[PDB]
Amino acid sequence: VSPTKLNDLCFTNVYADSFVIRGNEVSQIAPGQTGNIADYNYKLPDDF
Amino acid sequence: GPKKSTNLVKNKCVNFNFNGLTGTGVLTESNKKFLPFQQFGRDIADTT
Amino acid sequence: RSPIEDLLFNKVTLLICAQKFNGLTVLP
Amino acid sequence: NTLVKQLSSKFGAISSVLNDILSRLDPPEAEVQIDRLITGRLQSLQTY
Repeated sequence: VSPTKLNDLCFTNVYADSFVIRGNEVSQIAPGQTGNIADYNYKLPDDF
Repeated sequence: GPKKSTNLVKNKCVNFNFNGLTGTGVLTESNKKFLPFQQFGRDIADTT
Repeated sequence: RSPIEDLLFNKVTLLICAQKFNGLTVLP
Repeated sequence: NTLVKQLSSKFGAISSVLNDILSRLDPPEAEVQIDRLITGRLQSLQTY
């Protein structure tokens, strides 16, 4: 979704998940990633 | 989102936005016996 | 029309018309 | 009927609706999102 177009759209399912991680771990939060955060802690779907 | 609702216009060609479903056409009333869980309507070739 | 022509017209059977609204037209 | 059914395909794009794609992203990659739809629909028309 475009960052400036989330206002006018209607949304079916919304999920709000909240946690804290380290500075080198933020780039791992992405669809299809490797690493123990992405493999054993929190895995995003491939079509995210 | 926070958008203003508009009163019902009927039997005229009009752009319509029902819950983020953007389209263009004419609105009329029909005797389609929708079941209470049924929201949208479709036919041949999956057209709204 | 003769009875033969009436029988031939009734034998051949010619929502589907509303779905040809995406640039498709049938000329007479 | 096959032409009208084939009109509702994706051809490797994120959606099969032009208005849904156009109200979802910004132009500079919405154009490459819709170029695949263009290629598929020209191929379908030439086959027909």
